[PDB]
Amino acid sequence: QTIYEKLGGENAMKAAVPLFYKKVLADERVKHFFKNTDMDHQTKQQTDFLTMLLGGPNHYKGKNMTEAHKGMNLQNLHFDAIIENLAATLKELGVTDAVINEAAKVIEHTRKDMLGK
Ligand code: HEM
Repeated sequence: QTIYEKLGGENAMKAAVPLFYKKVLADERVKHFFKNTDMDHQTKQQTDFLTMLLGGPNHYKGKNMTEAHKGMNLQNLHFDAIIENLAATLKELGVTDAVINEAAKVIEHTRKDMLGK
């Protein structure tokens, strides 16, 4: 049983990523980072990336987390905002606190790869 299956699999991930961007794009701490970003592309990469990270099929062909955020000099508060919006998304979609916490614990290992790059 992977975290991806516990979340609801493909149809749940396809609903979660756009809801997560609706929340990120309303969040003052982070929305502006995406001003010049093709959000269709980004939704597809982030769907593939979280699907792979959370134990679903691995079709992620994008950049690593350092290259993805290179030049942005991201700060801790920006990563906390992302995790908070993803947790709020999964909660709103009906995922239990225990599964959200498992997912956040995997994603949290990426923090050192993207901050201050
Ligand atoms: C720390 C706060 C973060 C901010 C502000 C942020 C912002 C961004 C932005 C603006 C881009 C696209 C740059 C462009 O248009 O080329 C991007 C790329 C990406 N980000 Fe983040 N990100 C953050 C954290 C995360 C986290 C926690 C993850 C996954 C755990 C993630 C996964 C990705 C992925 C998969 C890409 C696509 C890379 C590709 O296109 O090859 N980011 N990020």
